[PDB]
Formats: sequence, C-alpha cells, structure tokens
Amino acid sequence: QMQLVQSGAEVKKPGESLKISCKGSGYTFSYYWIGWVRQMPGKGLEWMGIIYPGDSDTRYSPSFQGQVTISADKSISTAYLHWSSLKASDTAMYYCARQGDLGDWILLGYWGQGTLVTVSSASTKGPSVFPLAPSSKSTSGTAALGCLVKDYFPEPVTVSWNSGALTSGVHTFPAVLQSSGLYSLSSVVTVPSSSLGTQTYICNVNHKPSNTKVDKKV
Amino acid sequence: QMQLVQSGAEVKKPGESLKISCKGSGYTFSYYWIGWVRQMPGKGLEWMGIIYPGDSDTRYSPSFQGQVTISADKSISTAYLHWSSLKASDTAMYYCARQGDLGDWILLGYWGQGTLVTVSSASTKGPSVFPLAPSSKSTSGTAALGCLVKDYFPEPVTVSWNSGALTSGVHTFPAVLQSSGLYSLSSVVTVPSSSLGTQTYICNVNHKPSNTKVDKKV
Amino acid sequence: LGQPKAAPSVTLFPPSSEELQANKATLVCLISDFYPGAVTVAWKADSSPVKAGVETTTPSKQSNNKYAASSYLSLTPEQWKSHRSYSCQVTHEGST
Amino acid sequence: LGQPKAAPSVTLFPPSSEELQANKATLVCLISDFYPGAVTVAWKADSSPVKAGVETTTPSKQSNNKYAASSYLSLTPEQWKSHRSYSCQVTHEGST
Repeated sequence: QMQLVQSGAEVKKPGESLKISCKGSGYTFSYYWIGWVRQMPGKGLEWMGIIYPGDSDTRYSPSFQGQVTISADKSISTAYLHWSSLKASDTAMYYCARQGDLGDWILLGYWGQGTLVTVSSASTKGPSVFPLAPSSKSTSGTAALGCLVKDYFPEPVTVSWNSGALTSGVHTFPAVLQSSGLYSLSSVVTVPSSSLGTQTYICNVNHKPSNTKVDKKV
Repeated sequence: QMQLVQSGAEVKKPGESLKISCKGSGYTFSYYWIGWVRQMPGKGLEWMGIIYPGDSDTRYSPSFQGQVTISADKSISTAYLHWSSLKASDTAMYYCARQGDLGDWILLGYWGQGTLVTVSSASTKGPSVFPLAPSSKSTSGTAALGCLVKDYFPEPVTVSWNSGALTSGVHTFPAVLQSSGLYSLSSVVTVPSSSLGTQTYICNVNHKPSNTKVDKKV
Repeated sequence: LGQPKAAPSVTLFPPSSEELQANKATLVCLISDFYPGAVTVAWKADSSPVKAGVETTTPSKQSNNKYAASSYLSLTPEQWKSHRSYSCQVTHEGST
Repeated sequence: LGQPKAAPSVTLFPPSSEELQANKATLVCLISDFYPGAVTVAWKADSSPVKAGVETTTPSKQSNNKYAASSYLSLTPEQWKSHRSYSCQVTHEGST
C-alpha cells in the first residue's frame, strides 16, 4: 500500500537551520516527482519546488529559488526539505506530494499528513488573570462574572470554570492581536443576580507553553 | 535517660473539652509526684495541682479545686490534664514537672517541653497574601520587597522565598493579635536597588491548618 | 445558507480592580449574538470620541451561524478616575 | 549591660495593590534594629493625629540581643486617596 509518512512537529527559532523529511513507501521511488507545498495559517497553498528521485533535476518556484533547497535520498527512498536562516514569516504548514499513475507530471494526486513549522520570534509573556467583577452597582438583569486573560504571546489558551464545571452560560471569545504582539481574550458566564458566588465562581486559566497554573475567584 | 515528652499544640474554642497528655520515661513512674504549672503570657507561674502515680492522691490549688481535674495512667506511664467548659482566660502555657532524687516532695526539679494551649472565639480562615510593592517612586537607599500575610487564625505561619532560597536579608517579624482575633505578620528582604527582581522575587507562604499553598511574585 | 438577522449585545464591564489599582487600565466590551459580521466599536469619554489604543475583530463563536466581537480600550488608571464611566457603542444598525 | 544602643530603622511601605483592590486598606510600618524594648507608634494624617485601628507590639527578633516592632493601620481605600501619604513616627528616644 502506497503511503507518505512525514516527520513530527518541529518548533525552533529564526536563525537556525531546519531539515524535515517525508518518506514514501509502497511504490518505486525512482520515477515519481516529489515536491513540497507551503500553506500559511489562513492562506492558500504555495508551491516551492519539486525534485526527481532518479537524478538531481530541481525546478524551484521563482519566489523560492534561493530561499529553500530540496533534496532526497534514493538509497533509503526518503525526501528531505532543508532550510537556512529561518525568518519570522516561515511559520506555515508543509506537505509532500507525488504524481499518480495518471495525469500530468506535476499533478500531485497523492499527499501526506503535514508538518507544522512555527518560529514566531517574540517574547513569551506569562498570562495575568484579572477577575472581571460583575455590575455590583446595578444588579438589573442577569449577573455576569468572568476573568481577563492578558499579556500572553501563545494564542492557544484554555479557560475553564470550577475544574470544568458550569458548562451552560460560559462563552469563550477568541483573542485579538494587539499592537505589541500579545493577545487578550475574555470569558464570562450568564448567572442569575440572586446567585452571586453559588459554590465559588472561580476562574481556571491554563497555559501550556509557559506552564502557569493560575486560579483566582471573584 | 529521664525525659518528659508532651503532646502537640492544641487550639480549641471556648465551651469545648480538652485533655492534654505528658508522658515520662527513663525512670520508675510509680513514686515520683507529677504536677502541672500554668504560665500565662507575660505573667508568672501558676500551680494547679499534683498527682501520684501509685494511688489517686490529688492535692489541688485552692484557686483550682473544681476548675480543673488531673489524672494519670500508671499502666502506660503517662499523665493527663483534662479540662471542662474552657473560658477565654484559660489560654496559657502548661508544663509537667516531677520531683528529683533530692529535696522535698514538691520540689519539681525536672520539667517538660511545654504545650501551647490557646482558645479564642474566632474560627480558622485561610490567609490572603498581599505582595508589598517596593518604593518604586523613591529608589534612594536599598530596595525592600515582601508580602503581607493577613486574615489567618492559627499563629504558626512559615514564610520562605524561592522555595527556601535567599537566606540573607530576609527578616520575619512576629504577628500581632488584632481586635478581631486574626493575626498579621510581614516579611521583607533587603536587596540592592539595581537588582529589582533578580530571578523572580516570589513569595512563598504556607499554612498547615488550612492547607493553602499561595505562591506570588512582586 | 445563512441565518436571519439578530440583535448584538452591549455587555460592558468596568475596569477590574486588580488591573485598575495597578499602573494599567483596560475597558472590555462584549458584543455577540449578532449574525451580520460587520460592526465597528467607537469609544466615547463623556460625549467625546476617543480612539486611542482600541482594537476590535469579528470572529465566529460556534456552529450557531452567528458571529461575536470584542474590544479593548487600554489607557492609564489616572485617566479612568478623571472622568465618568465610559460607554460602549455598537453602531451595528442603529444607535444602541 | 554593655550592649550599645542602636537607632531604630524606619521602613514604611505604601499600601499594596492586592490589598487595595476591594474596599480594604492597611498601612504597615516596620521598626527594628533597636536595643531598648520600649517604643510606641503614632500615626499622623497630614499633621493630624489619627489613632483609629492601630496595634503595636515589641517582640524579640533572634539572639541578636535587639528587639523589633510592627504596626498596622487599617482604614478605607477612600480615606487613603483623600489625603497625602501617611507618616510613621517611632518616638523611640527622639523625633524620627
């Protein structure tokens, strides 16, 4: 069975080389053109270049001529993708494709799994939780309690209530990219005004890239 | 070797029974008179009564005839001190003494380690750590950073820095008994002004009776 | 296909005490439960338009076919106590 | 006798932020490095004596043969912002 296996996720910093791999099996790795396709988060597909397993016949994209080099090892039937002097704009998803038994020589009918590269050279700030106090001066309507997550570089941030309790009412809003490069989101919960602090009404914010366990009530 | 070991510190509320113990070893616990001496904070010694391990021959103080009862267990060689209907003025330091090989039968040449007995109407409550920000508006001299521990009933509270680091400069001040019955202490460290937050300058406050692990930086 | 129109939210929280007492301040206005993904948030300080340090996006909440919004007004804590409570204007379809 | 007298150290910290978030305030004045175990702390609010909610003791620090002191002035956060910064008076032997 023909299948393409790639390397795991690699997290590095700009100014350091990177060489991912993508091995193909189940077919003769001498006649099928191997290439790479770049996909930025939220953008379309971007082609960089292709290689031939038999002999070195490399045709790179006009916008990726000297920005990236592609190579392969015919002895082990594995293709590589080497980088040099990475930049902050190189964070994107990369795939390895090959031609099929029918179509053109750059049809790229088959694909792999995907190797996510991210450098994003910045300052990883620790998230500071600020409990958003409800409208204690005007209890007209329904009470709303929450916490303010701010000053954090990594976008993925999970926020729960009472170790995962209180499923109904909690609505998590996506963060916004500020000018300083740090994101900020807010999560509240719609609760009756007569139920101020039922059990604890405590926030639970977790941050994996920094390993900060901050728990604060309101 | 003759030695007297007592029980741990007991903290209760007025209107509750209490029975502390004090075990003696290293000698024949059948002929040495055992007694108890009360010492109020800032006051002198107060004798309550004595007991005999062989037979129950109790001679109580004229001011402590029915106010307190003393007992012992000859089978395990341990003396007891049971209370009934404690009051607000019963909080004091209690010792267990025994007669020596020379002198009178109430000489009490040997003593124990001491058991801290405190009683108050207030209940236990977890302390709230407040990071005392240094003099950022006036850096003249040496910087001083610390945290404010307040609103805690139990007196024993251990405060460390960086999981026990920064031994020099830290000076822990004893707490003060407020009118509400809750204590409050403060611990600061003398650091140079040009070294604001060397590694983390994080406080570490531990509270065993409430099991509250509060770690916060400043 | 889409979903019929709805009414956005005007949820506005005052500056939290933990950030207000510090050398910082941030006004958080929550806008959600609206289908048309087109809304511009304008801040005012006692009938005076102020647009210093404001960012607003329009993401998608969930598969409920409606979008959400969030705005943050960063300023100094002394500026908050110098005037009254700020107001959050949605300008989705009309004055709200 | 034989222990020389030492001037007490004055270290008055402003009210912290985490204690000033809600309706709470506490002034903390640290006095230490003095041999004579006799000192009374007097608080003043812009040349006006204030003795509302003040407690002070004189414990022993360690085997260094000198004593320490601590005072706490609890009040409302509105009272703190109504005047200037408070002052801590030692009155150990003279005006300090």
